[PDB]
Amino acid sequence: ALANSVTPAVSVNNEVRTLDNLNPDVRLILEEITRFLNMEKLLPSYRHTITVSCLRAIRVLQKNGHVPSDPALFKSYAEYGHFVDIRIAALEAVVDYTKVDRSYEELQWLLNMIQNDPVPYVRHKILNMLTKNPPFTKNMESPLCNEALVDQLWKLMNSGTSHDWRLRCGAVDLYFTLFGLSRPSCLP
Amino acid sequence: PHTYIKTPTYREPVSDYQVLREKAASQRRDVERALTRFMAKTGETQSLFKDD
Repeated sequence: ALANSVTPAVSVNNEVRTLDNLNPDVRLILEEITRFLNMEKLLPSYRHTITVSCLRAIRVLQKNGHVPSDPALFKSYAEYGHFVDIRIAALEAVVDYTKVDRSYEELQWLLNMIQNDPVPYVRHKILNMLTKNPPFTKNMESPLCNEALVDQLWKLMNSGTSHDWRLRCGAVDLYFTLFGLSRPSCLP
Repeated sequence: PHTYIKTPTYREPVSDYQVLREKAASQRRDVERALTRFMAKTGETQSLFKDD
């Protein structure tokens, strides 16, 4: 409910979002989610439901112009040793970031995590979230439409996902969502 | 009665549900804020803002 109340901020001349030019409304929300996340670090919930809700709310505040658009927090919560709900919430935030900020290195981070993660459910979920919220569609001109990305995703369909039968269908779905049924257009 | 009356008095008791809810709420919020700031200062820390 605190995350639902966040309206987009009135940035002037692309002013850098710092602590002093914060909204007086959002400072209370940010204090509350900081208190909740820190108290979850000491007294945890049943399935880290407050971690998932606070990561989702930090991504809501980053989607508007309130918190700086930095994926390092979600990249630290998406490591292997965390609970799987925290991991998929953080990876959902990283997928949303690499859709909005057109990040090349975050997409390479996600594709590397698809290739070598210990939990295969997390790999399937990353392919699923990158299909649902794709970094670009076939209609879009994007900077992330290289021949290098077409070769990486074709290598991920062909080899690489040969051991799961669910990662390979997810890679086929991702290639269909990104490049369509015909020849990838962004190619010689 | 004053020259001789010696009837004891007590302190004013605050039996009000509103101010008791406010006191317990604010004391819980303050102790959890103090605890989380102490634990974030004496360990590894992250920040939503640059150098915060």
